[PDB]
Amino acid sequence: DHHHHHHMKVTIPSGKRYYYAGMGITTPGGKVDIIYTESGWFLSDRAIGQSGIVPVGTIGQKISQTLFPEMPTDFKQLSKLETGIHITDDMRGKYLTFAARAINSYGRVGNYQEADRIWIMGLPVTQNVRLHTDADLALLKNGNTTSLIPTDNQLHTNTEVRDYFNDVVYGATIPVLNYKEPAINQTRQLIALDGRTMQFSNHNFNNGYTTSVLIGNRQQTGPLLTYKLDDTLTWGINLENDGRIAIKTVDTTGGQEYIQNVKLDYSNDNSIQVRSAAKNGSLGIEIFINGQSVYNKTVSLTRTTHNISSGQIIFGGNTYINEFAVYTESLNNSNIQKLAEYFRDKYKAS
Ligand SMILES: [Ca+2]
Ligand code: NA
Ligand code: NA
Ligand code: NA
Repeated sequence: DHHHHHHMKVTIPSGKRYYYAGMGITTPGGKVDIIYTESGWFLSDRAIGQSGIVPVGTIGQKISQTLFPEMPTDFKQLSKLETGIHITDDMRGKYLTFAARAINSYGRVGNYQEADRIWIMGLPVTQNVRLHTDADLALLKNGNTTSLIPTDNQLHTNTEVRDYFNDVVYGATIPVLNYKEPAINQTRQLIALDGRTMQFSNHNFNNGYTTSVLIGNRQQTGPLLTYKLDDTLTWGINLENDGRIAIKTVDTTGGQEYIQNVKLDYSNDNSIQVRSAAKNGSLGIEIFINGQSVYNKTVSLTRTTHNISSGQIIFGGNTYINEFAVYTESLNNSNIQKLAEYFRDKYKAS
């Protein structure tokens, strides 16, 4: 007396490990290769059950304490068909999966076998994205093999971090940590530059730009975000330990002032968004902290004329960055608020 195991290949040919909403994406269809099968598409809840816990993104596969949704109890059936799924806004921050199960001669239903899972990015505004990095998707890299970052609250420099919008691997050394956050009873990741920088070149600051950043709930200091407008003119945001924010303009051919009435509470996460565009030969800059617009000033380009057509965006400091996006648009108020709401609720279960 013995038992045979029979095989199924369950895939999404050409499918990716993540997609954005708001971009007109429809996934490729699923495929099952084999007595009978039942297949379909499933979408996770926003609370992973036993007070459910919030799901967090990955493009890797299960050292790590991250909790991932379990099939089938943490999922709802989206389709009984195999054809591809049109991504909708309601799917953001959830896992989408194609799965199939075998049924035997006696009607007995096996366990679901999944294709590679799809994380639907939380980012609610995709128009004009130039760079997008979610620290939760960073992986550990040893040689050419990647794996999940261990939940040890240590800065690892053997990492792989991308601009996920264009699917480009960053070459800079980017330390990342993974830790269990008690406020959410779930892990998350933070880019921890520790004084290093991430330097992005060829940015035309005459045109509309928005840089949106979510920083973590730890004390931080240093030059979180700097715009190197040209070879001699620089504008930057500097964090202090007390939570005050210093804005500095340096013209090596400026000034320094604190944002008025602003004290970041590092007990919480905080979002900082900067929108800018040139007008009348000066660069106008507006800063939103947690969705409120605290600072709205202009930087003179003539006081000798500064050509800001090929500047740099530089992240730095002793900071903890959970997510950032750079847009080649000065986003309107509605979109600034959509981003602020997303950043506030990224780790809220529901
Ligand atoms: Ca089987
Ligand atoms: Na994401
Ligand atoms: Na590691
Ligand atoms: Na729910």
